[PDB]
Amino acid sequence: ALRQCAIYGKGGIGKSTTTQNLVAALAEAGKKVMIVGCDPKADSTRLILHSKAQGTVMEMAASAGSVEDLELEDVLQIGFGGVKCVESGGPEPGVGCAGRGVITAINFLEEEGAYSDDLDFVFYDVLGDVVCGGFAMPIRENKAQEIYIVCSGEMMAMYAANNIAKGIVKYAHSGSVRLGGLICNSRKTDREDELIMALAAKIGTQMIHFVPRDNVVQHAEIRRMTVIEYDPKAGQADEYRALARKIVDNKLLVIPNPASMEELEELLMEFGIMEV
Amino acid sequence: ALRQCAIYGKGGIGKSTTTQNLVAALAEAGKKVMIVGCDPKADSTRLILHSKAQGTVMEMAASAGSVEDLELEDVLQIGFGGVKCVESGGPEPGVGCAGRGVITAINFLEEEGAYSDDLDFVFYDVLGDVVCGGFAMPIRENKAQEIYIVCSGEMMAMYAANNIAKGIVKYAHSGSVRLGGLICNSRKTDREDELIMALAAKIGTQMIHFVPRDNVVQHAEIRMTVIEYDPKAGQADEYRALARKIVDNKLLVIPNPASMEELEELLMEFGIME
Ligand SMILES: Nc1ncnc2c1ncn2[C@@H]1O[C@H](COP(=O)(O)OP(=O)(O)O)[C@@H](O)[C@H]1O
Ligand SMILES: Nc1ncnc2c1ncn2[C@@H]1O[C@H](COP(=O)(O)OP(=O)(O)O)[C@@H](O)[C@H]1O
Ligand code: SF4
Ligand SMILES: [Mg+2]
Ligand SMILES: [Mg+2]
Repeated sequence: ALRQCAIYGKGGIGKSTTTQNLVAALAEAGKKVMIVGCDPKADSTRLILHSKAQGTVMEMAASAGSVEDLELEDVLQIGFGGVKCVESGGPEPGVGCAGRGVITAINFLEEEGAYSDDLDFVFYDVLGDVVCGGFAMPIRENKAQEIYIVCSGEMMAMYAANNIAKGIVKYAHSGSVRLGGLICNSRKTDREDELIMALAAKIGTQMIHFVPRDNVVQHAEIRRMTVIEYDPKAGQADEYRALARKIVDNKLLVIPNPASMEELEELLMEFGIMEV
Repeated sequence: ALRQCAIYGKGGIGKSTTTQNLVAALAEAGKKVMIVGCDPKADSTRLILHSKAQGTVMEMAASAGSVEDLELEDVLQIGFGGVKCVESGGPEPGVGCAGRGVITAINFLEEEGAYSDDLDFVFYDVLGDVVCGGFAMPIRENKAQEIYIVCSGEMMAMYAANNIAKGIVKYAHSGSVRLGGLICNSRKTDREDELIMALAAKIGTQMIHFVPRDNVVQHAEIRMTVIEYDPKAGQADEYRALARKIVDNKLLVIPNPASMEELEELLMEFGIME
């Protein structure tokens, strides 16, 4: 019954906002969820916890002088709707591999039995600008069976989405990691929904949901909360509830067929975003 | 006499568009300069060479089966104003280290003595979303002495800029790597220039130049630089102004990175409601 998911996409695309909000809607519906932050920015749990930034696995390990000396209560926190929160963290910029905290955190959580019997979902919020090291680990090491990619009608967001799809293809034989769909997080661009639906069709997936751009998100976040908590009656709260419901009901889990750079350019040219 | 510089920033911020134009202005002023593309997107030399994509060091090494069997001739290309072009490349997504092409490329260029006697400048165009592996090598291994950052008024662009600064601090005692300044690449946001000038002041650097958002860039790219397409355009003078400012630069500091709270404080002060 436990379903392990990962939310990938380029930086600033809306992974943390989307994940925390959809998870808050899952908790609201009685689902037991854990969010594991896998982005060195380390603010993937702040809307669930109402914190400035949660102490990461790496910070606690460095403070303690060992990962082995740590216990679950050093790294795991319960927030809104009983959602469990862990933040991997990463080394300081310029030092080691930026994704090494992801490997450390996931192995620690497994060893400590953080993946309890009552848990219905686990969501990894993963940096997607590069798909290597610890960032590729949820895919490569079969940790997240359902991948959802947050993207937009921008080339860099589509390129990043297509690269994550390549990673899934590479490890398709190794486990049961599959692409569940694309989540279009609106940038208020004309034909954006059509472009992402076409990109989804081209690579053998679906655009599971279109998330509109809404200022209520900024209003909730400035108060360190999800829209679900800040204004449960807001239109945007229903958008996150619909996304959460569609992920729960999703049965389309595929080995994608990534597009070439020429094909990505062809799509953007067709939907007006690019010149010939 | 050779000065080695590096241009950092988040993906899609404009790194490749800025670099190929400031270097073009250096070449037209008689400077001998080489661009080493350190981004897996591998379209960092695309415009100066007037190509769709230059054959990367990784592709050529993979094609040859070894770096030892690789030649300088089929990795280095001369484009506009005699500018030398090298594209590092990277492995396939999900595989190895995304920055591996950078280590391979820089070590190959050194061994082949691509850093010739006549060369005045070397500009590394580095991916800045992560500061590790090959992307941190020009800083960590003292390859580029002058660092510069293309950013915008967006949180993720400023956050990226601040981490590059942290990387410079970490290796300040290991070599002579320093921060030269910030380059604001306009997203047509009100008070965006003030925000980047403030971020620069906060971390002990300068906003060396403000690059406006211009459609002439798209007109040139549809596959050459602005200085090649329309040297008389207003935008061509913008990059010329930047080039003058990097040679005339001596403000190369050990930065004082801001906290996340300080980055938020800056955005809250200048940033405007959508
Ligand atoms: N649907 C949305 N409507 C409005 N603002 C949004 C929406 N989704 C994300 N944002 C905003 O976009 C910015 C970046 O989002 P974030 O979730 O932190 O991205 P990521 O985790 O992918 O780096 C934040 O300022 C956030 O408030
Ligand atoms: N000053 C500018 N004016 C207009 N378009 C620009 C400007 N700078 C960059 N661009 C555009 O922004 C996009 C991304 O820029 P690029 O240099 O490829 O980014 P990066 O190398 O940082 O990923 C391209 O479509 C490019 O044409
Ligand atoms: S594998 Fe990825 S995250 Fe790790 S050092 Fe290389 S580029 Fe950085
Ligand atoms: Mg995030
Ligand atoms: Mg580039």
